[PDB]
Formats: sequence, C-alpha cells, structure tokens
Amino acid sequence: GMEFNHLTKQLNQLLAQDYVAFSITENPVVQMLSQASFAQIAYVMQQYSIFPKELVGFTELARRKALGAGWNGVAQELQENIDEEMGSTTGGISHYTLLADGLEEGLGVAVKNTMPSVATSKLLRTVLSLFDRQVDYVLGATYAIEATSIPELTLIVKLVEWLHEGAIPKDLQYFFSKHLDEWIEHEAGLRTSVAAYIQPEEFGEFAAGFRAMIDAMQVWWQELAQEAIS
Repeated sequence: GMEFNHLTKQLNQLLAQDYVAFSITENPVVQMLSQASFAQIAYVMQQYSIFPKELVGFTELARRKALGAGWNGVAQELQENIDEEMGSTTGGISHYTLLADGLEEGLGVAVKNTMPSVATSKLLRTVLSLFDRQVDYVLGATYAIEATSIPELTLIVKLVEWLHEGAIPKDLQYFFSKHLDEWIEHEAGLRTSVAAYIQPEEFGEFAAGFRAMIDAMQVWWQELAQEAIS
C-alpha cells in the first residue's frame, strides 16, 4: 500500500542516485571498455552468466522463507517467477539456456562450462548468507534483484553491442525484447504481494536486506573489472 510504496520508492531512488555499478555510463566495466580486448569482455559475460544460472535457486530459498512466515501471496508470486525463469512462457526453455545459447551461437562466447572467479564466488557466498536471515530482510534482498533487473539488462546490451560491432544477433534480440518490455508487471506483482503482509516495524529489515544486496552486487562489478581488465 501507500506506506510500502513510499519505502520502495526511496530504495529505488537510492539505487538510481548512489550506485555507479548500475549506471550505463559509470559502471566500472563500461568505464574500462576502451582498454579491453574481446577476450577480456567475453570473460566478463561468462562470469556474469553465473548469476542468471543460480537465480532460480535463490528465488526458491526466498519462496521457502515466505512459506515459513505464512506470506502465502508472496510464495505464490515467487513461484510464478520461478516458472517463467524455467520456461513457462517459452515452451520449457529456461531464460539461462536462452541467454547461454544466444551468446554462444550469436557471439562465439561459450558460458555453460564457466567456473566462478574469486569475485563471483564472493558474491555467491554473500548472497547465500543474506538468504539465511528473516523473511523481511530476505524479501528486501529479493526486491533488489527485481529493482536492478532493467539496469543490469541495459548494461548487458551495451556489452553485447561492443562484442558484436554495434548489432544484436537474432536470438539475443528476442531475449532482450521480451524482458525490457513490461517487466513493471514483475516489479508490481512482488511489491503488492509483500505489501499484503509486511508491517511498518519491519521496514528497517527490508531496507537493510535491499542495501546488502546492491552493495554485494556493486562490489562484484568493481572486482570483476579489476580481474578482467587490470
């Protein structure tokens, strides 16, 4: 409702004003593109790909936290999200598979065998540590994944355009088009489902969860730029 909408608005504003990692111009990989080779940015794409690969698993941990608190509307919204991610709207082909195949066949960049870097392993450990707090904190971290989706996606488009002479191969174009579309519908669904259960005295924990996730994510882009380019 109105109070939760007020909090979520402030959190998005914080993301948009204070975090260079999600800026299309101030992202630390983007800032070093002039100094990078094809292979170094391919390494970036490969490491990036591990987060979509592991996203269904994290969303399932959040769904189990929701169920455990009796936040049933939220466990249902998350399940519909898990179902999309695993391929309900695309005939049983996961979003990760659509991305992986799109990068390999479109760009010549293979990601399916990628092992996590030091940075990427650090992000994974941190995220799994967050998902072991209480439901309000964990849903704030889950809401951050949603709020960063469009900024993240915009970044990946630029990296794909840089790796492929400014153009977008057909399958990656499908993938970007279906996401950067409405999904708004995704954000609203999670926001309104959580507003049905969350109390004002739990807004602090929700905001701390959110902050922890965008911190971890920004640190990852920063460390990845340092691994990859210098």
